[PDB]
Amino acid sequence: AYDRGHRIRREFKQYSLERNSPFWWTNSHHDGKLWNLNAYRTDVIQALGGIETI
Amino acid sequence: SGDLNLLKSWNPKLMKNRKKVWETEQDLITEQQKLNTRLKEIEKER
Amino acid sequence: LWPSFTDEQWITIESQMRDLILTEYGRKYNVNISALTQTEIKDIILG
Amino acid sequence: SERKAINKYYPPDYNPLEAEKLSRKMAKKLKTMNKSHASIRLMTPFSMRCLECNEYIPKSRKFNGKKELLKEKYLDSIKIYRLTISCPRCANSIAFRTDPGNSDYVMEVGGVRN
Amino acid sequence: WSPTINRANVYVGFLVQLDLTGIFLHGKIPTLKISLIQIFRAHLWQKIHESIVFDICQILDGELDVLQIESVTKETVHPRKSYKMNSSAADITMESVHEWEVSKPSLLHETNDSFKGLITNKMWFDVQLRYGDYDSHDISRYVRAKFLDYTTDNVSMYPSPTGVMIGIDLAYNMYDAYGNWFNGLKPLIQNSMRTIMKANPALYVLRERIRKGLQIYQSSNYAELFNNDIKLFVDDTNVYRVTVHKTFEGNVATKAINGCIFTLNPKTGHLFLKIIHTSVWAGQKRLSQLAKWKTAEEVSALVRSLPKEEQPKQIIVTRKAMLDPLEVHMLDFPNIAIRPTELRLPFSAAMSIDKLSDVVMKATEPQ
Amino acid sequence: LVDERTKQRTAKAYLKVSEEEIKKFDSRIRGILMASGSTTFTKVAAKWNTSLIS
RNA sequence: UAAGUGAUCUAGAAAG
RNA sequence: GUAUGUCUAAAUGCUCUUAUUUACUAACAAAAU
Ligand SMILES: [Mg+2]
Repeated sequence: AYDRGHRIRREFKQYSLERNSPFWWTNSHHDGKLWNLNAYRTDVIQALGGIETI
Repeated sequence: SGDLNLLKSWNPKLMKNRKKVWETEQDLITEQQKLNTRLKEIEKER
Repeated sequence: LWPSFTDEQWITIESQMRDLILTEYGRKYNVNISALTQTEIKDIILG
Repeated sequence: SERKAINKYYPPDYNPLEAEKLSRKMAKKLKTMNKSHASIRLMTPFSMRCLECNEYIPKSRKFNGKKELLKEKYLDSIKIYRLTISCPRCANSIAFRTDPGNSDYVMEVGGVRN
Repeated sequence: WSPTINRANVYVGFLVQLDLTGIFLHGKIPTLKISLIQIFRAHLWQKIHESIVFDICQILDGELDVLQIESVTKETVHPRKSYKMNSSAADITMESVHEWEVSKPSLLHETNDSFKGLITNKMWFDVQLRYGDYDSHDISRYVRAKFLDYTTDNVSMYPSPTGVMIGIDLAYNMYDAYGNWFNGLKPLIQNSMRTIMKANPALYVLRERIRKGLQIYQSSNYAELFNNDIKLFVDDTNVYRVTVHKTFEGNVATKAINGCIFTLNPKTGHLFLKIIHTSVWAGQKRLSQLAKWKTAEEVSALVRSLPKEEQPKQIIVTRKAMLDPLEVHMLDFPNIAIRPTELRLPFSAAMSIDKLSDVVMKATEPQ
Repeated sequence: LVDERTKQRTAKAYLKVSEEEIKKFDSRIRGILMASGSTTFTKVAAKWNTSLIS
């Protein structure tokens, strides 16, 4: 709650660091996980026949 | 590249070797503990 | 496979065996003395 | 003829087991393979002074050493090695051991660490 | 992913046969080859094949008079025959006492048969290893194809025209055989094959190697032994026993003697003593290893014999390295755990007991 | 797009990733690919995923 | 009263 | 990319151990959420 002006800081990280964050736009702690991809993981296997086929 | 030794078996600072050493210690240590307790018990009995 | 002793006799036999085990061990590893009976248990079982 | 060569040519009569046996028979006689101090290339982790001529061989400097097995292992089943080196200027045999208790080395009558 | 990455349906791969193995590489694929070599180190393929052959021979010996077999001759093949995939040769030639009425070329798992087609006095078994791969991983089909090819053309170094081609896909662990059969043979053969697959030493070793390559994985406690749950101490120290003696000429004759498998129930005192005979070790090598396997097999048999009420929970083993084989053999019985121990238990002095020793001495068979 | 008063979907707004962003993505991909002659296939894959997820 | 036809890149060897 | 250079006169069979490697090479490449 005291970390204010955080997004801007994150954005400006680009100029301080060599390899930057590719998720500058969000931030887990203030926003929560804006995506979740376990479903995808589950389904890829299925798509590929099931486990046995693999 | 830089530090060569890092790609050697004999090098102890190599991680695999370290792990192995730890494992050895852990097993041996456990054995000692098992025996140590027994020894203590014996002493107490005495 | 074994001789059929009476209970006392059996006990005696067991004792003798134990003694033999101890003595042999002493002969072998030149240990000074057995500390207790519970220390000798280990010797008996595990070896 | 090319480093990634899949199959080396064998003669038309090459009983592999028999061949192996033969090799073994002619391994005790053999000069190399039946000896200690087999060569190795290594950089020096200790960064130390050659005790004879005080040549300050620094960290990571590359040498063609001799690795030999020390019979007296550490604890039980984790080997330790003598790793011979020569000083650049004077040809004094520096070496060191790899005692893995501290995850590091030990100097062996060659030079001193600093 | 070797069995997809290396595979038969390749566009342009120059199919080199890998060194001292039957593992075709359709083009130079880099790490794969190394891995394969590691797996099949120290002529492993050959060992596997030979081991299988030996097993087959043993089986034949066991069931000689049941199937009317005069003699079971293991042919002195060229060492590379295991890994000559182009040609082949009869490994186990098989003489008949009376004339066999064999079936037509057919598969190992076929319920319907007809034993009125061809007749023969002599037969052969061929063992054909193959490393499988996603496209041609079907083993049975492959074996059939081989049979069609080898048997027919000119001469495929078989003494008889009729025989069988056992085939074991090492990379898929599938097995199948195809060829000619006589009445009562086929089921037995199938059983033997199954047994081999469950536990051949060479195959086990191969499996272990594969696992390693892949990095795949699956005093104080003395009073616990004597609770209401049934257990079995198993010793293997006196299984392979030898006596050494000098002749008058000087030659030290290392004569193998009749051994035992000490299997003691500590609750009831039932010593299930299997007497191993000297005829087991005839013409063998890597002997200690073989003995362990034998012991394991015996244990398995014993377990099978015991009904579900009388079966153990913890089969305790005396030695350290009697675990794995036992485990392999006891995959049929997963409920039965196999336990190691710190105790150097004194069941190696089973031969010190007189009556037992006498019994061991006076045995003319496995008993 | 919605009018807050009446709750009507009064307008549309079509989106397209601006060319600059596309270019950036491409660059990132290139970077991932370049300086990866070694890398454990899996590491590379992970990197790609990260990029793609972003 | 009338949907659902077709377009299918590739493709490995050496040395570094 | 498994470096290199100088240096050169013209006991026999036996078996048993393994679910490993005193293994060696680094020229090749180097990042996170
Ligand atoms: Mg160059």
